[PDB]
Amino acid sequence: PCQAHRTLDEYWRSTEYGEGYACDTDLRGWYRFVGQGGARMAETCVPVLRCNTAAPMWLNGTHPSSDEGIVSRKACAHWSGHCCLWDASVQVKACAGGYYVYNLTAPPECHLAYCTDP
Amino acid sequence: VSALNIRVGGTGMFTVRMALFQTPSYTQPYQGSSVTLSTEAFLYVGTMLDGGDLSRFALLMTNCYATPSSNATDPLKYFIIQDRCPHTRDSTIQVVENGESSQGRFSVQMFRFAGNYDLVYLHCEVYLCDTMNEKCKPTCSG
Amino acid sequence: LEHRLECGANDMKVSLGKCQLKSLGFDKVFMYLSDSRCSGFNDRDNRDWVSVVTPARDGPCGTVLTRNETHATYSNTLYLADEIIIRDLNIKINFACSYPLDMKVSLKTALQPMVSALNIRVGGTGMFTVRMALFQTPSYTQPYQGSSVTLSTEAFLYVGTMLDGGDLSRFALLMTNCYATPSSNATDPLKYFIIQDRCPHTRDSTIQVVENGESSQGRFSVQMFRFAGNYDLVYLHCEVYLCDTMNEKCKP
Amino acid sequence: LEHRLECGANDMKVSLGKCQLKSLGFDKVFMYLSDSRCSGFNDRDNRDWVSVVTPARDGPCGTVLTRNETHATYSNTLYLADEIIIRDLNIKINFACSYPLDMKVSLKTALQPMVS
Ligand SMILES: *[C@@H]1O[C@H](CO)[C@@H](O[C@@H]2O[C@H](CO)[C@@H](O[C@@H]3O[C@H](CO)[C@@H](O)[C@H](O[C@H]4O[C@H](CO)[C@@H](O)[C@H](O)[C@@H]4O)[C@@H]3O)[C@H](O)[C@H]2NC(C)=O)[C@H](O)[C@H]1NC(C)=O
Ligand SMILES: *[C@@H]1O[C@H](CO)[C@@H](O[C@@H]2O[C@H](CO)[C@@H](O[C@@H]3O[C@H](CO)[C@@H](O)[C@H](O[C@H]4O[C@H](CO)[C@@H](O)[C@H](O)[C@@H]4O)[C@@H]3O)[C@H](O)[C@H]2NC(C)=O)[C@H](O)[C@H]1NC(C)=O
Ligand SMILES: *[C@@H]1O[C@H](CO)[C@@H](O[C@@H]2O[C@H](CO)[C@@H](O)[C@H](O)[C@H]2NC(C)=O)[C@H](O)[C@H]1NC(C)=O
Ligand SMILES: *[C@@H]1O[C@H](CO)[C@@H](O[C@@H]2O[C@H](CO)[C@@H](O)[C@H](O)[C@H]2NC(C)=O)[C@H](O)[C@H]1NC(C)=O
Ligand SMILES: *[C@@H]1O[C@H](CO)[C@@H](O[C@@H]2O[C@H](CO)[C@@H](O)[C@H](O)[C@H]2NC(C)=O)[C@H](O)[C@H]1NC(C)=O
Ligand SMILES: *[C@@H]1O[C@H](CO)[C@@H](O)[C@H](O)[C@H]1NC(C)=O
Repeated sequence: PCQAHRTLDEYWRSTEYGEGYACDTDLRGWYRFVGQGGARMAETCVPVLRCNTAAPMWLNGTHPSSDEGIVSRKACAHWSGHCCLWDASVQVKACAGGYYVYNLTAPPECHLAYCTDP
Repeated sequence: VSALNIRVGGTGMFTVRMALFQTPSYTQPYQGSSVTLSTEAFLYVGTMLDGGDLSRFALLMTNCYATPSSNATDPLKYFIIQDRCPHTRDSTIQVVENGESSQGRFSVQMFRFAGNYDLVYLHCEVYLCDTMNEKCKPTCSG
Repeated sequence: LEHRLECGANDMKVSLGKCQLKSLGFDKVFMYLSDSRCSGFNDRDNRDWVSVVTPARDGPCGTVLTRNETHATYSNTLYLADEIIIRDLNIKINFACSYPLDMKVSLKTALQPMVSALNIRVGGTGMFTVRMALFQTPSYTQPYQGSSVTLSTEAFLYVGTMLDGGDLSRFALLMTNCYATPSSNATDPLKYFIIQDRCPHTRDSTIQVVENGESSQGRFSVQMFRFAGNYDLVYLHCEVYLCDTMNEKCKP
Repeated sequence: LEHRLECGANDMKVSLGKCQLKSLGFDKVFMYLSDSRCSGFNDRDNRDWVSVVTPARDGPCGTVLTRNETHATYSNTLYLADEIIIRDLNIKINFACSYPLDMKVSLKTALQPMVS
């Protein structure tokens, strides 16, 4: 968990990036978002065509604070005008310190990717 | 001592590839067959060289273009890279390394051909150069 | 003797079949390249074969690079011997194969853009040109230019209609019904129909029709007549219809 | 904008004022039919007009034909661009004019018989 994870230093994942086509089907494991992109995922459904993707996704609900353990959340995906139209399963865990980890699964259909709010 | 000389010959093709990169800074390749973009999106493509003798040979793009079909000799061409230099009349065109090393990359804002065309293909033509025999860096100005 | 050289991307392989080298007199094959350490080995692709492998570089095993404007040639020399020391006759296979320096590469993925579009719709209408003509000679081969034509009742009367408009291949000029009226206007009450309801009015035997509704032009022949009363003017008219030559037929 | 379309007896043409499109922002225009070989050209009758000419038939330059029981229509799409590549504001002028199937004809010559 907090010690066994792969970092992602990507500055194009922020909710400010123009538009891309990247889709994350090879994302496997627990990740620690690091860099100018941000440390935590999106908390509200970000508008369409952002995060270097056509249909970005977001973590629905609120992040768990310190000392919460393993939590189950369902990362919704905004597309076509109906926020959270496809669903993916994520497992967030807080960490000792100012950072998080996520169980990043593959979205059901490609041209979906996660964001990080700066 | 007398010698007998048998002379034989042959021909071979180096291997040069093209790939579409899913991210800026050209990090991961694309494993799809058709990609749907918006015209406001940038395009991040590049060429590799797997043939061999990368020490003496530097990959370099003499000319690259786009055609609305798979056919590469199509009369309709938009020269993305014209005569070893990136297009200057289009501001959204930039190259990173052309002839510097064994891999060349460039980026172009996506377009769509005017008329009854709904697809855009890409084709370059590569000219390998010797790193030490001659000077390969293309530096052009208006 | 058979030679097979595969000048691959980075491997230059020279091979000689041992099944023939045995019969050639070499009971044990020594396969030295220009560098004595690039000794040959055994492989089996189509049969038991001996071969050497030299990387396609500048001097990994003695290869020498010769550069031309359009090609790069990699030169080397083989060496054969039935033992370590030769006295009878040296054997050298001066093998070399060149690569090109001008290639073409194509992106293998179709790339489809999307963009917002606006569609302004503009309409209109035109008219197919159909002109009616008078023939004063048989076989329908000579038109009449004058405005006024005076001809006896007994003599026949030949009238032709021809479609001048485009798309002649797709459209055949049908002739719904013709009539003759003693006035320029087509609204006149008393009329003399020549062809009634797509087929000729046959109550008068002096009427005959040729090539009606089959080509771009139709025609008919009808005897001259005098309207009852003090009507010395006969202005005949007709209206035509167009058929789709494949969906239906215009033969009545 | 302005689009004058005259549906002639044999062929149809769509014309656009050069001054109007120059003011609209197109220095040089590319008029493309359903097939790009019907590129627009220049012709002047009362002002500068850039125009396209298409035969009024089924297929000579992509003109679709769909005839119903009473009229027959010849529909072709038009494309306009200030360059070879469109990058924003793709423009399509969907033009079509229909011809009637029922027409009236009459001789222009006065006839005069006589009976003894
Ligand atoms: C720079 O160097 C390149 C690489 O060598 C060179 O290309 C060579 O051109 C020569 C001249 O034509 C070719 O020489 C061969 O010589 C004999 C006849 O003299 C034949 O073996 C060849 O003809 C055959 O060519 C084909 C076989 O590959 C077949 O069509 C057929 O069998 C012909 O008979 C040929 O003439 C030599 O083969 C090529 N090298 C290749 C093709 O790899 C180039 O010309 C040089 N440029 C200069 C000097 O400006
Ligand atoms: C067979 O197909 C033909 C050709 O498509 C069709 O004739 C069309 O009829 C419709 C319905 O009347 C017309 O549609 C137009 O639609 C809008 C309004 O909805 C207007 O542009 C038109 O009204 C105009 O009418 C006059 C035209 O100048 C003017 O008074 C004025 O501009 C009005 O706005 C019109 O309603 C269409 O234009 C015609 N096509 C013509 C006239 O060429 C026909 O009805 C079909 N027959 C069938 C289905 O049985
Ligand atoms: C995130 O957490 C889950 C739950 O611990 C990990 O394992 C999955 O557990 C469910 C429930 O039994 C299984 O159905 C899944 O098959 C498990 N996943 C795999 C890949 O086997 C899950 O792996 C974690 N995800 C990441 C991306 O690390
Ligand atoms: C690629 O495009 C050309 C042009 O459309 C195709 O047709 C050839 O056109 C050239 C002139 O451009 C003629 O000289 C040739 O005779 C045409 N035929 C051939 C077979 O070359 C050409 O066929 C297309 N190639 C492929 C592989 O589809
Ligand atoms: C052509 O002339 C006639 C005769 O003056 C005009 O009026 C028609 O007259 C006939 C015979 O009485 C009637 O059957 C028609 O109904 C009349 N048509 C009308 C009133 O519209 C006729 O209008 C003239 N036609 C034209 C096109 O001018
Ligand atoms: C995810 O959380 C959002 C934000 O409160 C909520 O609207 C949505 O219903 C949640 N998703 C599901 C599947 O309940």
